[PDB]
This record gives sequence, C-alpha cells and structure tokens, in this order.
Amino acid sequence: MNTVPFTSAPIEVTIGIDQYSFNVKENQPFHGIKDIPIGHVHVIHFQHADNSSMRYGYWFDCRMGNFYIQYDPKDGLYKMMEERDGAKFENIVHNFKERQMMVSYPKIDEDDTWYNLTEFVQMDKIRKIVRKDENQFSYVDSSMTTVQENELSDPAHSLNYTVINFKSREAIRPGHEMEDFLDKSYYLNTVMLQGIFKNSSNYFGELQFAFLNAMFFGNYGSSLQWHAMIELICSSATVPKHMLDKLDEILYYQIKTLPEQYSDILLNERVWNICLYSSFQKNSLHNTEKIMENKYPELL
Amino acid sequence: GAMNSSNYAELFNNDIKLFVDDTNVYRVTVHKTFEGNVATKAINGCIFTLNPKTGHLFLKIIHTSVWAGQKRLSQLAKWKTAEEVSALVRSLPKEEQPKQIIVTRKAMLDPLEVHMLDFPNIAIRPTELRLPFSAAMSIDKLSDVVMKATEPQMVLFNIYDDWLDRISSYTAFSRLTLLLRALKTNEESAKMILLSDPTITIKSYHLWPSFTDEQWITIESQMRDLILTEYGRKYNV
Repeated sequence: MNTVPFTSAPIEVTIGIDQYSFNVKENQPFHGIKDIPIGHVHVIHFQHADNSSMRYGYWFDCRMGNFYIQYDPKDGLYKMMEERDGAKFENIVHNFKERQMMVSYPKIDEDDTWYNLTEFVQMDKIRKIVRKDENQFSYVDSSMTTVQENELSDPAHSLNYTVINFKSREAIRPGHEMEDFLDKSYYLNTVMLQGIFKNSSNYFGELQFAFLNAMFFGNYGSSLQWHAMIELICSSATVPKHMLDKLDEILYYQIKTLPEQYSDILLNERVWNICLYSSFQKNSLHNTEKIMENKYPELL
Repeated sequence: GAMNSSNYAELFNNDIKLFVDDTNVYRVTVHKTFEGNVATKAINGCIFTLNPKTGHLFLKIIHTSVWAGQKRLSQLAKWKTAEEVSALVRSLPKEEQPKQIIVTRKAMLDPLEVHMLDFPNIAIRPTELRLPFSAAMSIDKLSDVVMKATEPQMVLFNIYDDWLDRISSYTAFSRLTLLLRALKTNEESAKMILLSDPTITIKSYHLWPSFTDEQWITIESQMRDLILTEYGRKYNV
C-alpha cells in the first residue's frame, strides 16, 4: 500500500485519486493519500475552487519511485515530484501517518472498478503518449491537444495517441477502396494490431487511457480517440472472439463509471448508434448494449 | 463547401472542374417472374462527367456485365462511379486534371473522396443545386450509344455543340439546364418542341438542332412555358 504525501494545500481544491474525490480547504492541514493499491497505474487530479479551467493531474505507478505533491505558487499548480532519498521519504510518510493528516484510498474490497478501467493500461505506454522523459509520471490537462488535432500547435505538450483516419491511404489499400472503407478488418488487424500496437492488449491500453483522460479532464481529443478506437473495431467484420468479449467488458465498466450528467458531452450519438445497432459487431456487445439502453436511452 | 445559388459564377472561371452525376449508372426494369415474384433486369448505364466551362462530356458507358454476380448494386454503383472518375482523372495529363469535382448527389462524396486519396489537392464538393443531369438519357444520341454498347466504353462529346462560338459558358450552361429540365418534366412535349420544324436538323457531329440565335430564343420560351404548365398541370397552383 503506497503513499503520495503532500507538502501542504495552500489553495482550496477538489483532489481526485482515480474515481474518488474530496474537497480540501485553503491551508487545510492535508498531507496526502495513503493505502494506494500496488499493481495498477493511478491518476491524482485537481480542480481549483477559484478557477475550474485549472483541471489537470498526474498518471503514476508507485512501483517506479517515491512521488509527492507540492504546490508551486509561481506556476499556480499542485506539482508531482520524485523524492530520490528513500529514507527522507519514509520519514515524511511515517510522521504524516502518525499525525493522521492523510486520506485513505477508499477501495471497497469487492470493488474491481479501477482494475476493470485500467486492465491494459501500462505506465510505459502512457509515457510514450505523454512525452516528458525526465519524469516517471505524466501530466495531462483539459486543454492538451492530440497530434491528430494539431495536424488539422506546441508539439512538446501534445497527446501522441496513434492517428486513426478512416479516409487515409493508411486505412485504404489501392484497389480495395470500397472493401476497406465498408469493412475495416485489414486496417484493424494488419495495419493497427500486427503493424503498430503489436497486440490487442496495447490497443485496449490506449483505448482505456483515452477514455480516462476524457472522463477525468474533459479532454476533447481524448474523447475523439476513444470513439475512433471503438468505431474501428465495430466497423470490422473480422475480429478475434477474445477481443470482442474483452471489448464488451471494457466498455461496460466505462459506461458504468461515467457521471450520469456528462453523457451529453462525453458520448458521440453517431458512433454509439452505429456500433450497437448498424455495425458488424451490433450483436457482439451484449453487456454494453444493456447498460447503455438502461442508463442512456435518450442518446440512442 | 457546397456549390449553391450564391457561388454559381465559379462554374465558368478558368479553374478546371467537372460535375459528376451517377443517376444513370445503375438502371433496371422491374418485372414479374413466372411464380408472380418481382425481379429486376439491369440495362446499360452511364456516368455523366461534364466540364461546365468547355462543354466536354466524358460519357463512361456502364455495361450490364459490371453487375454480374455482385450484391447491393445501388451501393456498388456509387463505388464503380468513383473508380471510373478516378481512372479518368489519372488518364488526363496533369494540366488537364480538374482542381474540383462537384457531385450532384451527396452519397457520392465518400466513395469519390476514398478513390481520390492519391489527389489530396482535388476538392470533392457537393451542391445545393437540383441539376437535371438525370435527363441525359433523353438526348437521343447519348441514349443510342449507351443502349448499343456491348462492352465498357468511354465516348467523348461536346454537350454545347458549337454554341460557345456565339455565347458565353454561363449562357450555354443555362440553355443546357433549361433543355434538360424540360426533357425531365415532360419528355414527349420537350422532344416535340425541339424536332417540330423539319427544316432545322441536327448535324452528324452535334446533339441538338442547328437553331439560329432567334430560333433559340423561341425554343427557350417554349421550354419555360412547358416547365410552368407542367408545374400547374401538377401542383394544383
């Protein structure tokens, strides 16, 4: 059970850790989050009480180092940092725990939600989508644009998601125009799975990471990437049975976790209607179709 | 963006463009079977690809053999149209390739965009104009070459005959669309107006009769009257 200590909380802020969140008051004696489950990536995220544009956070894995949060009054944000001195860090965490100035990661024992949302998500893949090689953790916010969005302005602060474009030479073999446009199996299986991702686990990892960035930061380009990766599977007549079965589970937990009131801005009507009702895979997502029909029958 | 009533004049500027109409590519007769079910029989079709500035018509004849053993023909017809237009562009010297292709039907946009990926600088545009190019098969010489085809064939015509010697592209396109609109609304009445003075013939190398400037004015009047009549014969207005 790892710990991310906080130096202090000088400004009033809503702090998220994965799917949980709590309000911290200006100068409240809050010194961090303990009992964080080992074995998964985590995200710690912030929304300032004084300015909801400031919506941002850090992907990390406590197996990779000792991380803490410290407010920077110059840059005006809570920053993640690595403590290289193991003993100094153990001594900080021990003191704060003794004084019970830390919130406990509030996992219900029966509750597999976070595993289910991050099953394929790996910190080494995050660090390739979010490039800042001097850190072992990854900063994301509401406003960061994707490489794809930037093609259609600062490359150092971009989300390097795999570019998917249904009307590209990459997606369409010369002489198989109609076939490849109407059945994307070659694009899914040869170009993306065999070619670029190497396997379904890395493809699902990127899909799950895109969802989480869309949900936690309202990152619009992430939402575009999540929908494109769903649509590419649903628009393929030939998908391995294990991928369809896994996709149904992945989407079920994403739709289950989405705040009821954000369905209007986070769910694309065209993609979902096409994926559940028109596509090759219209009958392969039973769990997802049932939760969508019961939770969001308006969108459909 | 969309070609409309606001940006019409762009059709007659010096940027090469083609209109593509796919409404006569897939053509059937519907009939009863012996068992009293319904079946279709395909007949020869054509792509209508037209330079509205020069009048150059690229009439690609679609022979019924194209359809043999294929499913979802109305969908395939859009893709075959896009394949043949992209083959026509590749066949033209670079300085003759269009800068824009305007499709008369929005369902052609994705098929043509996907076949033209090799040509990123050629703009594929829809139109808000309701153009009467479906009536191309009411022009006897175009109908004749399509129906007589025994194999895939491209035939080249100038749909304006020699009109550009005397009038602008703007006016020629206006004459063409009025003739085709009349032929679309009441073919029998339109053909009678065009071929009622036996002294005015169609040259061997032409599609339309050899009207003097004055006779074209009378003809154009008769076509407008036919279109309004049929609109009142129709609508109870």
